[PDB]
Amino acid sequence: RMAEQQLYIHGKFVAATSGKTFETINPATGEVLATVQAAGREDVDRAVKSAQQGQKVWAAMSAMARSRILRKAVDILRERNDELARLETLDTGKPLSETAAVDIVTGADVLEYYAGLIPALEGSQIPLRDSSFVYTRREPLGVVAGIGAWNYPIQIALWKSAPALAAGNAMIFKPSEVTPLTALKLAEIYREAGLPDGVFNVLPGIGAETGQYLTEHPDIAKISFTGGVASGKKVMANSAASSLKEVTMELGGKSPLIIAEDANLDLAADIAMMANFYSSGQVCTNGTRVFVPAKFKAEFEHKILERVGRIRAGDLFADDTNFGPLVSFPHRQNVLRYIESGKSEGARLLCGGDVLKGEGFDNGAWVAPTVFTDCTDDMTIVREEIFGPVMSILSYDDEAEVIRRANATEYGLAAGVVTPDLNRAHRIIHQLEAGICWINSWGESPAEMPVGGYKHSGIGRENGVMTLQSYTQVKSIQVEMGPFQSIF
Amino acid sequence: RMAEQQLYIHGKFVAATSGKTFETINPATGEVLATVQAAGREDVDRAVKSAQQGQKVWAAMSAMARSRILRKAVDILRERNDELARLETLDTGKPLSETAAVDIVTGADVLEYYAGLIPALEGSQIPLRDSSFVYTRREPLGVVAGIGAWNYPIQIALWKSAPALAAGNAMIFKPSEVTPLTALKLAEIYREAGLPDGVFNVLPGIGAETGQYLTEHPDIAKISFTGGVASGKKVMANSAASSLKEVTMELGGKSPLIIAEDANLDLAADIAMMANFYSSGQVCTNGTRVFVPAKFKAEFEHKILERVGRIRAGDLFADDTNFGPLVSFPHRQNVLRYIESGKSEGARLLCGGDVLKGEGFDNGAWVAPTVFTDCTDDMTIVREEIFGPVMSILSYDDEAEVIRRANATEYGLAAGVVTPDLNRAHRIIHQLEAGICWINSWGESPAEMPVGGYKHSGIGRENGVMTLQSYTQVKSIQVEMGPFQSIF
Amino acid sequence: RMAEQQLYIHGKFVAATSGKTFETINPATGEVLATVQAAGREDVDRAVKSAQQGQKVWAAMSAMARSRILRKAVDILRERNDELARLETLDTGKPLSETAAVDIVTGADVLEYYAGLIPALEGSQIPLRDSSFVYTRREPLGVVAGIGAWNYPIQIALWKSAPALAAGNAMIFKPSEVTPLTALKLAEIYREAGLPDGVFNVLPGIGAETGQYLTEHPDIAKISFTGGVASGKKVMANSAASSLKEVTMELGGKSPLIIAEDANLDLAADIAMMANFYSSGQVCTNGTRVFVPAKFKAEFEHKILERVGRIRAGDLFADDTNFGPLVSFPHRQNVLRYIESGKSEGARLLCGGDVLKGEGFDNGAWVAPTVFTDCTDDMTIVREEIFGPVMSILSYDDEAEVIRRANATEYGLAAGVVTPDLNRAHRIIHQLEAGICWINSWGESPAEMPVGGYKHSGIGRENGVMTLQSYTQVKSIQVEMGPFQSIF
Amino acid sequence: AEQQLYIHGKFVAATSGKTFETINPATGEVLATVQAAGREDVDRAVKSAQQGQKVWAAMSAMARSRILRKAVDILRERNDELARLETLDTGKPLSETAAVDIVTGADVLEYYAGLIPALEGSQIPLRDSSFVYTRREPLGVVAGIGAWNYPIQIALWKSAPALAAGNAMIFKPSEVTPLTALKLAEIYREAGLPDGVFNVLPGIGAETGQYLTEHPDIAKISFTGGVASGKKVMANSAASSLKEVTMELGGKSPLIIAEDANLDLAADIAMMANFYSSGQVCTNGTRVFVPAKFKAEFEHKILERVGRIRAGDLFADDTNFGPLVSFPHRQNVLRYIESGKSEGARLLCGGDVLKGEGFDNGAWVAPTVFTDCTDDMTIVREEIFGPVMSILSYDDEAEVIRRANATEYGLAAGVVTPDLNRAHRIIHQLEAGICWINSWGESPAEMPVGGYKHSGIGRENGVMTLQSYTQVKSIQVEMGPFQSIF
Ligand SMILES: Nc1ncnc2c1ncn2[C@@H]1O[C@H](COP(=O)(O)O)[C@@H](O)[C@H]1O
Ligand SMILES: Nc1ncnc2c1ncn2[C@@H]1O[C@H](COP(=O)(O)O)[C@@H](O)[C@H]1O
Ligand SMILES: Nc1ncnc2c1ncn2[C@@H]1O[C@H](COP(=O)(O)O)[C@@H](O)[C@H]1O
Ligand SMILES: Nc1ncnc2c1ncn2[C@@H]1O[C@H](COP(=O)(O)O)[C@@H](O)[C@H]1O
Ligand code: NA
Ligand code: NA
Ligand code: NA
Ligand code: NA
Repeated sequence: RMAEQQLYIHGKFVAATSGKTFETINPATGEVLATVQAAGREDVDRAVKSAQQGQKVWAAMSAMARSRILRKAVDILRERNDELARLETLDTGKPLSETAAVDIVTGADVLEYYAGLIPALEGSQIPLRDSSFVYTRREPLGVVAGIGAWNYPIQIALWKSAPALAAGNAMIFKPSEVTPLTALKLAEIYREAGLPDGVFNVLPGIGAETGQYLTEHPDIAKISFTGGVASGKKVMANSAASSLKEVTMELGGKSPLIIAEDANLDLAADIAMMANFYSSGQVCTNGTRVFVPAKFKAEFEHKILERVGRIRAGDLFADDTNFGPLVSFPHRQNVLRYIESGKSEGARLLCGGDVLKGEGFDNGAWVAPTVFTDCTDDMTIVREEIFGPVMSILSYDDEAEVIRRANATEYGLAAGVVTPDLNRAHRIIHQLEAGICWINSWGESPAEMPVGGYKHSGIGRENGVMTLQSYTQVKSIQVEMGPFQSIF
Repeated sequence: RMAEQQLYIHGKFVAATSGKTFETINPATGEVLATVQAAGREDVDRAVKSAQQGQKVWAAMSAMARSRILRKAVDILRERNDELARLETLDTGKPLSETAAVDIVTGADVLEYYAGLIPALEGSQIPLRDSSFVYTRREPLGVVAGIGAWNYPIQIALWKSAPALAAGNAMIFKPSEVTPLTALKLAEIYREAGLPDGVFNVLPGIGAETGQYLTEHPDIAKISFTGGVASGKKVMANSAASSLKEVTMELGGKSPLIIAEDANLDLAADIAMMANFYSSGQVCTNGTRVFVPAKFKAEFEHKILERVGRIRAGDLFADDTNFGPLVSFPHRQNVLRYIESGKSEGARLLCGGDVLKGEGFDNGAWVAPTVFTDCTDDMTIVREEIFGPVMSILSYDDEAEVIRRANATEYGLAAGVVTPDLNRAHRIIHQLEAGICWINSWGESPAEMPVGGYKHSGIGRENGVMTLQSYTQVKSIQVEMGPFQSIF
Repeated sequence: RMAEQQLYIHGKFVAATSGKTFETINPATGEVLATVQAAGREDVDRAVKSAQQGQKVWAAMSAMARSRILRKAVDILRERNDELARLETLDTGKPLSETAAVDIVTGADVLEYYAGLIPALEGSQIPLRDSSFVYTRREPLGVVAGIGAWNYPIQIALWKSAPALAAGNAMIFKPSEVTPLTALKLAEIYREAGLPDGVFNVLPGIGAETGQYLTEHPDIAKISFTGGVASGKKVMANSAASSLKEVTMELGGKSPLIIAEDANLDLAADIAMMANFYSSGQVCTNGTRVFVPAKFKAEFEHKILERVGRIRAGDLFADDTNFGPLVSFPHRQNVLRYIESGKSEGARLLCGGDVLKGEGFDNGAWVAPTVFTDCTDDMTIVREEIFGPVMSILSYDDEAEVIRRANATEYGLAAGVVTPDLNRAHRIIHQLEAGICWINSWGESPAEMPVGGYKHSGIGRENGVMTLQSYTQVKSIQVEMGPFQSIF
Repeated sequence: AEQQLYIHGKFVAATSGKTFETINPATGEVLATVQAAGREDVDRAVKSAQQGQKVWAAMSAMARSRILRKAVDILRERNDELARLETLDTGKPLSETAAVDIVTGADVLEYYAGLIPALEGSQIPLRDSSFVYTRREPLGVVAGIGAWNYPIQIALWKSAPALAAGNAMIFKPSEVTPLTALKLAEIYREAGLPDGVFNVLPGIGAETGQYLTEHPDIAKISFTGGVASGKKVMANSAASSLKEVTMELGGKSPLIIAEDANLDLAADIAMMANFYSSGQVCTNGTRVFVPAKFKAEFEHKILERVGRIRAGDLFADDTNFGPLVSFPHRQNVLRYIESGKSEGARLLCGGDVLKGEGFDNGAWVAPTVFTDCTDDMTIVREEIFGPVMSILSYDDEAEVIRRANATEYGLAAGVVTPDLNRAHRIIHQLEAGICWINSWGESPAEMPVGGYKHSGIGRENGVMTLQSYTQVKSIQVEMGPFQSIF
C-alpha cells in the first residue's frame, strides 16, 4: 500500500484543507492502493491563485525556454515509462502490455509534439490601407482546468496539459477519483523538468465537489473535459451558470466499423477485435457496431470466435496477458445489464456474456469478452455506448444502406471502413458523420491528427496544430496612423 | 402598417402554426410597425428539416458556385442599400446617416469577403510513414442557428450567415423580436441570388419560446448568439442540457478608452465621442469608461462638452441628424435607472441626464447625450453595461494603475488607447484583457479582423478567416497501407 | 484579314518604334492572320515606366477594390468566351471544341479564384518577449514580366497575370510570336474591367529581341516563363547576367502513365488517349510514355487503335472535330524528325507516322495521330519531348521496375497511375518524381491545385494559394520597445 | 593538421591533389592546411547524399527532430571550444563568437527541429467524386555555399531547414574560413544524423563551388556572399541543370535617425550597425542618415562611443573589436577609406591600420567614420564590408526615404524614432526585407530574412524557409468515371 497522497499546489505536495479523503482501489485485487486527500473549495481558490502567479512567469519566458522545459519532461517520461505504466496498471486494471506501450508513450508523444510547435505560434498582420493596419496576438487564456477520465489517466492528463502549457497557460487538473495516482506523479515530473511553480496543479477529489468547485470558479477561463455524457452535462451546466468559460468535451460514441464486400475477412476480424476488446472495451473510439455483408457474416462470425478464444485474461503484469478487469464493480454491473438486454431483446449471444470466476478473478470486476450477432438497429446494445467488451455484429446488403445506418445515431466520434478498393474507401469515409476515420486500421491517434467527435460525442478537438491554437485567444489590434474623423 | 409578417422556410414565406404573434414598434413615434408571427415548436422542426435538405444541395455544389451565389446577394444588397437602411431606421431608431452608410455596407462587406474565401477552405495532409498518411476534411457542421440582437439587425444577420453559408452550412436565423424586419428581407435576397431553398430560413419569435426551441433541437450542430449577458447564460445552459452543440457568443462589454498624458485632447475627445454616442450608445464595443489623466481632466471635460453641443438630434431621415432615440421605451427606462444610480452615488453630471422633450421628441424614446465625471470604479454606472448614451469619465494618475483598473472587470470585449508614443501604444494594448483593441481610433471592424470578447464578453470570434473555419468541423482520415497488426 | 496589331502600353494601343514587324499564320490554311508590330528596347523601357506608375495606383487601392475589378474582368471573359475561343482556334489551330470549353474557361477560373483571395493575403506577427515583437508584410514585387507559350496562349496569360495582379503587381506580358492575338484582347478586357493603366501591358515580339530586353531590364523584379527548355535556359542566363530577378519556369516533360495489372483496359486506353492526343499532342503535361504490363500490352494496343480510328480531324470550327493541325509547319518538321527516329531506331509504328493529305489538310500543318510500341528506354522518342501526337507504349514486368523507369528521366512535370487498388494508387504515386499526379484520370488542373515540375521540368509553381504569395515579397519588421544595449 | 573532406560520415582524402591555407588574421600565421574538393569529390558527396537522404526521409518526423535536437545539445556543450576555433579562423573576438555565432546557429537548428512534425500538405475537395491532396516532398540533395563572416552560423542556418525538410545538404564553406564547418559535420554524425546527409567539401569557389552549381543531381543552391560571386553562381547554375537558387547578398542599408530621436540611442544603434564584427556584416547600417540640426551632437556622441572601442587580444574578455578576415580584405577596406578623402568626405576618426605591440601582426583597420558625406561618393553607394560608417545629412522625411531607397541594394533598414506613425510609416515605404525600429541586428529564428532587389533572392529563417526546402506534389484522386472525347 502507498503513503497518503496529498494535493499538488505550487510546486510541492500540500495537505487539503477540506478534511476529506477518498480511497483508490486496485481493480484486480480490491485492495486499497492509497488513501487520497480531496480538494475543497478553498483549496481550489488557492490553486487558482497559484496558477495565476505561475502563468505570468511561464508566459513571460521565451518560446524556446518553454519548449526546453516541456522536452525535459518528455525525457523524464521516456525514462520512467515502465514504472509509470505499472502504477497505471495498478490503478486502472489495464494490462501492463497496454500501459507500457501506449499510455505514457502516446502521452509523451503529444507533449513532445507541442513543445516543438511553441515557437511557431504566430498571429497575423492585415494591411487595411497605407495609413492603417491590423495585427493579431494569440494570447494565453490564463488559467484553464482539465477534468480527466479513468480509462487513460496519464494520457488524458498529458493530452490536456501539453497544449495548454504550450499555449502559455497554467492548468489545474482534476483526475478521476477512480485513478488519481499518475496525475500526481506527472505534476512532480513537470517541476523536475523546470516548470514554474503553479503552472500545473493537481487537485484530486470527487466530481460532485472538487470538479464542481473548478467549473464554478470565476477565474478559470476554459474547461476541457473527457468522461461520460452525464458528468459532461453537469460540467456544462455549472460552467454556463458560472463565469462564461470555453468548454471542450470529449465524450463516448457508438462508432461504426464497415466491412466491405471486397475486404479480406482475416484483416476485418483483426480490426474488429482491436476495435472492441482493447483495454477490455473501455475506450470511447471503439468500433462497437460492426457492419458485415450478409454473404460473409457467417464466416466473419467464426473468425471472431477463433480470435476471441485467444484473449488471455490473467496476471496484469504478465507479458502474455492482453485482457484486464473492468475498472470497478459498479461499471461491470452496467455492462452486465446491457448484456442481459441483448439476450432479452433477441440478439444471438455468440460468446461470453458472464462474469469470470475462479482464483484471480473473484476479487476483480472481470467480464468475459462478449460478442452479439443477429443484431438490429433498434436493440439497446446497438444504440447505446456500453464501455465494456461487447461487440455487436450487424448485417447489411448495400453501400447506401450501411452509410445511412452508420450515420443514424446521435453519436459521432469515430468510424472505419475495411476495403482494398480506392474509390470505395474514400467514397464511404467522406459520407460518414464522424470526426475520426480509419481506413483498413483502427485506434491509431497520432499527435499530428486532430481527434474529436461529431454531434453529441464532443465539442472541439484534441491534438494537432489547431488544438494548440484553441488554448489561445485572439486579440485584434488596429493601428490607425491617419487622422481620426468624428461625425459629432 | 405592414401585412402580418410570416416565417420564411424553404424559399418562401409561410404561416406559423403557433397561433402566436408579436408586434414591433417604431421607437421614433411609438407606432406599431408591423405584426409578426412567432415560430412554434413544430415550426422549428420544419425549418430544421428544410435546412437539412437545402444544406445537402448547397454542399454538393462546387466552391466557386457557392461563391458566385453569395456575390450575387452582395450585389443585390448594394443596389438596395438605401431601401434597406430606411427599414432599419424605422425598426431600430438609428439615423439614416448611420444605417445607409454602415449597417448594410459593412454587412455586405463580410458576405463579400467570405464569398471569395470559399475556394481556399482547405484541409491538411500529414505523412506518418511510407505506408500510412493522414488527410483532413473541413466539413460543414450541417444545420446551424443564429440568434440576433436588435442594435445592428441586418449587419448581425449577415455576419452570422455569411461564414455559415460560406462553410457549406444552412442557417436558421431568429432575429430579435424588437427588430425582426430586415432579416426577413435578407432571406428573400439570398433566394433571389440563387441560394438553394432551406439554406437560410428566418423564424421570428420570442427568446423564451422560439429561441429555446432552436437551442434545444437535437439536429442543430452550432448556435451563434449575440445579445446580453443574461440571455447568453440561458442559451448556454439550455444548449448544455440539450444536444451538445458548438456555441459562439458575442455579449456586451464595459470597454475602456485610455487617454494618455501625451495625447492630443481634441483627438481624444473625438474618439471618446464616437466610442459612446454612435447609435445612441447602443453598441457592445463602446468605450463607456473613459480614463483621463488627472492633469488633463478639466480640459478634456470642456472638449467633451463642445462635442456634445454639436450633436444634432431630430428627424431620423434628415442628413444632418446624427443622434437617434433608443430602440424601445422599456430600454430607455432601464437607461434612466442607470442615470439615477449615477446621481445617487455622487457622479457629477456634466451634461444630459434626462429625456429629450418638444415636438418630434416627446413621442420618441429619446435620452439626451449624457456624461458623468468624477466617476469611480465601484459605481454601478461604471461597473455595468448601460447600452445607452452615457459616458463615464474616470481620472487616473499612472500607467500601471490605469491598466489594472481597465482590466478589473468581468467584461473583455474592446479597449483603446490614445497616444502618439510607439512604445506606450503597444505596451498598454498588449496588457489589456480585450479581444478588440483600437490605437488612436475606435469602432472600425474590418471583415478581415477577428472580433470577440475575453472573459464574460463572449465565446469565440466573428469575421476573419478563422471564423470561416469555425463553421466547419474537422474530420481526420488515416489511410493505412501497411499490414494491420492485432495483439489478439 | 485583321488590321495590323500594335503594342498595348498604358491602356491604349500604340505603335512600336522598332520599325520591325512579324506575321502570325493560320495553321489550318497557311494564310497570314495579321501583321504584328514588334517591341524594341525603347518600347520595353516605356512599358516599364508605364508599369511602374500603374502598380502604385493599383497597390494603393483596397484589397476588395482590386478583387472587384478582377471579377469584372472574369464576367467579360465569360461573356466573350466563344469569340475569344474562335480567335484562339484561328491563331493556334486547336479545335473550337477545345478552345471554347477549356482555354478561356480555365483561364477565367484562375483569375476568379485569385480575385477572391486578395483579402486573405496576410502577413504574420511573432511575439519575441514582452518588450519586443516582429510583424511581417507581404508587399508587391513591383513590375513582373510574363513570357507565354503558343499552345495555350490566353490561358497562360491569365494564369500568369491573375496571381501577379492579385498580389498587387503590374505585369508586362510577352506572347509567343506564333500566337500573339488573344493576349492583346485580354489587355483590352482588363481596361474595360477597370484595371489601372500600365498594370497589364502586352508587348508582342520575338524572343531574341523583345523577350531578351524584358529579361535584361534592371527594373523588372520577377520573370515567369512557360516554354521549351532551350528558350528557358536563355531566359535564365540573361536574367542572371542582369538585375537579380526571381525566375519561375513551366517547361516540358516526358510524363509517365503507369497502367497497373488490375486496371480496366478501356479506362486505361481512354486516359492514354486524352493524355496524348488532346490539342494534337501539344501539351506539356502529356503522358507520352505509357507503361503497360507485358501480359496486357497486346490487348491495350488493340483498344488504342480502335480509339485512334475514332479521332475526327477536319474543320476546326465543326462541332465534331476533335483533332487539329500543329501550330506551325516548322514545328511539324521537328515532329516528323522524331517520328523518323522512332522508325530508324527500331520502334514499331502501330498507326499514323505521316502527314495528313487531301482536301482540307494539304494547306494545314497536319500530322496523323501516331502510336509506337515495342519502345525501349534508350530510344529518342522515349527520352525526349516531341510536343506532337506521338504515343510511346512501353512494356514492364513489375512495380519496382516501372517506378525506376518512370523516374529515370531529367523531366519531372506530370505522372499518373491507373488502378482500382487503394494501396497501389497512393503507394506508386508517392514514389513518382513529378509535381502533377493524376490517379485514374488525366489533365484536370483546378485553380486550387499547385502545378509545376520536378527536376528539369520547371522552377516554382502556378495556381493554388502559394502562387499568390510567390508574387509578393516578405518584409520583416521588429519593434523593440525596450532599451537598446550596445557592447561598444 | 591537414584538414580533409567529410563525406558519408567520415573524413576522407580529396581526389584533387590540391590544397589551400587558412590564416589566423591576428598573427598572419597559417592556422591549418585544408584539402580542396575536386570534380570527382563533388560527385562522391552527391552520391553519398542521395543514399543518406532516403534513410533520413524514411524516418519519422519526430525521429528527425530528436536527432537535430541532439546536435543542438552537443553544440551548446561545445560552445566555447567551437567559438575559439571561430575566433582563430575569422579574427572575431571571442566575446562575439562565444555569444552569437554558435548560440544563434543552434537557435535556428533548435527552431527547425521542433517544426518538422508540423510540415503538412493540403487537401482540397473538388466535388463529391474527386479531391486533391498535396505532399511537401524533399527536394533531395541540396548544396549550400557559405560566406566567411559567420562561418558556422551560415552552415547552421542553411543546413537546419534543409535537413529538417528531409533533404541532404552538401555545404561548401568559404576558403577563408573552412574549419568550423568540418566540426559541425562531426557533431551531426555524433547526434545520429545518417551518413551522407551533411557532407562538407572545402575548396575554392572558382573550382569547388562551380562543380556544385553544375552538378545535374543537386536540386537547389543556397548562397551567401558578395554580389559578384553570386552572379557567377547564378550564371553557372543557369547554364547547367535547372536548380532552385537562393541568394543572401550584401547591402548598403540605411539607418534613419528621426528628429525626435534620442541621439544616445541613435549613436548606440549606429555603433552596433557599423562596427560589430569589425563592420564585416551584410546587414550593417553603413549609411547613417542624421538630421542636420543634430549632426554635430551626434558626431560628438559617435566620437564618445568610438573611444570606448577596445581592440586587443581576441581571447581577452574586454576586447570588442577584431581584425578583418584577411590582409587582402584589409586592402579593399583601406582602398574605400582613401576614396572618401579623395571624394571630399571629412574623416571624423580612424582611417588607417592599427600599429604597436599586438596589432602590427594582425589585419587591423581602425574604426572609421566619415561625415559631410554625399549620395554620390563611392563609399556611400557601394558596400565596403569594413568598419566604415558614413554619416549623411537630410532635411525632410520624403528625401531620406527616396535617398534610402535610391539604391539597387535592398537588404536591411532601420529607423530611430519614439513616434508611432513615423516608425511604421517610414518602414512601410523602405525597400528592404529586414527592418528594425529602435534597434539593429537582431535576427530571430522565427523572422524571415533576405533582400529586396539586388541584395538577394528568397529568404532564410522562419517557417516559410522550411517549406522552401520542400517541393509540392499535387495528387488528384478521381473517383468518378473518366470521360474521353476520343
Ligand atoms: N458534477 C461534476 N462536476 C465536475 N466534475 C465531475 C462531476 N461529476 C463527475 N466529475 C468528474 O468527471 C470525470 C469523469 O466522470 P465519470 O464519467 O462519471 O467517470 C471524473 O474526474 C469525475 O470525478
Ligand atoms: N432564453 C433564451 N433562449 C434563446 N434565445 C433567447 C433567450 N432570451 C432571449 N433570447 C434572444 O436573444 C436575443 C437577444 O437577447 P436580449 O439580450 O435579451 O435582447 C433575442 O433574439 C432574444 O429573443
Ligand atoms: N532568348 C529569349 N529570351 C526571352 N524570351 C525568349 C527567348 N527565346 C524565346 N523566348 C520566348 O519564349 C516563349 C517560348 O519560347 P519557345 O519555347 O521558343 O516557344 C516565346 O514567347 C518566345 O518568344
Ligand atoms: N564562381 C563561384 N562559384 C561558386 N562559388 C563561388 C564562386 N566564387 C566564389 N564562390 C564562393 O562563394 C562564397 C562567398 O563568395 P565571396 O563573396 O567571394 O566571398 C565562398 O564560399 C566562395 O568560395
Ligand atoms: Na484505482
Ligand atoms: Na422595432
Ligand atoms: Na498563329
Ligand atoms: Na581565415
